[PDB]
Amino acid sequence: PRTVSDTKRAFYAAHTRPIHSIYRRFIEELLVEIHLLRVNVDFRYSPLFALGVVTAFDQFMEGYQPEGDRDRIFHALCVAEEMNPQQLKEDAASWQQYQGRPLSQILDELNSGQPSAPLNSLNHTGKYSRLHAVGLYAFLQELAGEVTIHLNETLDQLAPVIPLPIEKVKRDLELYRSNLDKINQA
Ligand SMILES: [Hg+2]
Repeated sequence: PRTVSDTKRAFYAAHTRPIHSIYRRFIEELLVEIHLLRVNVDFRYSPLFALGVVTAFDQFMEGYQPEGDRDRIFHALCVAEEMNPQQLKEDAASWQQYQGRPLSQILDELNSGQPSAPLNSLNHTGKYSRLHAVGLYAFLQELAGEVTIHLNETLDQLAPVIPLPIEKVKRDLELYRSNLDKINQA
């Protein structure tokens, strides 16, 4: 039964190389965030969570040098959170099968009640995190037809179909996109 302090300690003990100030707050924030999730007893890991973490990390770590340490940092962060970085990476990778598929097909699979894995992750209940929203956003970007042009319209199509809390998703992705647009234009 670990603590935020214990987690920060495990991360810094595993990765004793310098981390630049530009990147260090994002990493600390993500350490705390995942910690708080993973000790909620209703949180249940799934590939949607994996895709979210990989996506958010990859986005804020763009440009990081020395680039070789990006993987050491990912490893240290996973082990600090009592996760297996190989499992998170496999799970993220498992979504690649849907590249180029149309939204109609995905909705058909979800409405059948027997969606393939990891798409079935969208049904599974448990404590919701903004990282689930990030994961969902990464998955939708893979589909044919630029479905995130009108992201909220796409999310309204999913609302009757999946128990993921779509109003929370819509707001989390508005904040995610706002934050990234600011960071990118500074
Ligand atoms: Hg990780």
